[PDB]
Amino acid sequence: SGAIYVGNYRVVNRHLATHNDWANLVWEDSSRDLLVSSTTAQGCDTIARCDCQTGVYYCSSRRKHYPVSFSKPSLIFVEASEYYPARYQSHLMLAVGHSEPGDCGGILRCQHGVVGIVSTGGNGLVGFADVRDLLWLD
Ligand SMILES: CCCSc1cccc(OC)c1NC(=O)N1CCC[C@H](C(N)=O)C1
Ligand SMILES: [Zn+2]
Repeated sequence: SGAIYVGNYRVVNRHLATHNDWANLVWEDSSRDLLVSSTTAQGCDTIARCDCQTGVYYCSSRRKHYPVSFSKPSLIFVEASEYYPARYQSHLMLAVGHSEPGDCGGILRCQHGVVGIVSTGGNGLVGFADVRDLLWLD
């Protein structure tokens, strides 16, 4: 679990959005596993506007932050799960690092701010949904 709170927006993994997120929907994209909902209070986060490929992410299954080198946002095949059919997920960045089901929503940050959130993983990999191209969040 986890979310980004910026301005009057809450960014979450689309597959973990709540009834409240859908009732206050701003934008969603199943191909990116992202959903943004509106909030009444001002958020705590700021968004990176950069091309960093190194950063640090929070891994809830280890209660720890890990440094990572991650690929540029791209279209990557993601196998079927209880949440989605087998498909290509766009704007996804992969890295070698631990992750397991439950780690989605953990934030990835570089020196400039929030880069994205954990969205996929497996066998020593962790995938992050990029949010740096969503300029309207600011
Ligand atoms: C219960 C799923 C076990 S596979 C796994 C194994 C290790 C880490 C994992 O995520 C952090 C995952 N989970 C996973 O990749 N997805 C399941 C939820 C929806 C994700 C998506 N964006 O399509 C894909
Ligand atoms: Zn950066």
